[PDB]
Amino acid sequence: WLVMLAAMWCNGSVFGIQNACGVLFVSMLETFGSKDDDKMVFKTAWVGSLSMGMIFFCCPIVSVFTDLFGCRKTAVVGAAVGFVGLMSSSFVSSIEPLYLTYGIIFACGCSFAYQPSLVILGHYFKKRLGLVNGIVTAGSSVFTILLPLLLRVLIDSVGLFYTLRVLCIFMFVLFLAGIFNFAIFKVTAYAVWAVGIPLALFGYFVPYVHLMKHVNERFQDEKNKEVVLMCIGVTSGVGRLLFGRIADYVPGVKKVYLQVLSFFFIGLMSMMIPLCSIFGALIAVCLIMGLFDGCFISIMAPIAFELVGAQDVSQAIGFLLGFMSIPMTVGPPIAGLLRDKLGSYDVAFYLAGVPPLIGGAVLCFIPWI
Repeated sequence: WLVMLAAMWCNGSVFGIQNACGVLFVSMLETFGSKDDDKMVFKTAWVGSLSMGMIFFCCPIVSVFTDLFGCRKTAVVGAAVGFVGLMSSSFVSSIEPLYLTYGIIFACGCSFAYQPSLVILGHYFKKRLGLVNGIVTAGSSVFTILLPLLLRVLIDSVGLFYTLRVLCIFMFVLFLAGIFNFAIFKVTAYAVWAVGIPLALFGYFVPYVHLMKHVNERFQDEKNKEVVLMCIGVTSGVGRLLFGRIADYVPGVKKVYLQVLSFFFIGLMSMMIPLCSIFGALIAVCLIMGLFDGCFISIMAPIAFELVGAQDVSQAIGFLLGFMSIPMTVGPPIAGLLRDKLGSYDVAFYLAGVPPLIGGAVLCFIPWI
């Protein structure tokens, strides 16, 4: 009757695996090496990009499915289909079949499982949900911290296919645990916000999938390479807690000024990613980037709440997560193409840090009306 552990496991599994796709990326490059094509980064990044894009895209679909097929049934069938897709992802001997079995089937299963966790909390003990949300966000963040060490030890101990075999247990734990009208876009503020946010999300997912390859090709002498994910996760959680507790200090629609500040710092800090000369500098870059990422994710909701009204928060956020699918599945493949054409990720990260600046330039007009 206490869904705290299930919600913590649900959000941790659906996002911790995706946020730790960088080690999966370099593992796929290692296990699929072939000199017949030099654009292997472009093809391989597409798997994780499509996984994230299909997870974010199916949010209105799973919303309308759960709204009329029950939370329990939809959650359990989504966990089952994600588990069977992830299990089938280990029975693959190439890269092109991994598009469907991981970036489509596993992604749609994860999207079908994650969303009902959000709805099931609305009707159980509808009094102290602030602390409930804080605790579940902290648990998801600590799971996202603890996951990449497990991923790396699984990889270098047993391989990649067996690693995907093992992560089905988390999907098995989630298996055990538990009208999209377009009329909201006629308000100008939500329209400009929901066209500027995906434009600012182009370079967001580039480091989450390509950074591990960057530190592998530049810091092979580094003894512990996953400290980046540790720092990014701990600062993400610190940002979530800090901007769930304090960020309501500023009133009105002006919360996006905190959002544009986060986008400006993450853009400039991604610009500073190739400028690093020592590993500690890159680590600090990751701390500030993760803190502002946690800020962004934590304050993702209140601007929507104050813009589209209280009655359309879930539906508007469903559309906005739907529109965020394109930058996730378009950005990092462009970075891979740039790396393949150039030979390094410095220009790739340089260009990936740019569309946060355009997003910062375009969300500044939100407080106008």
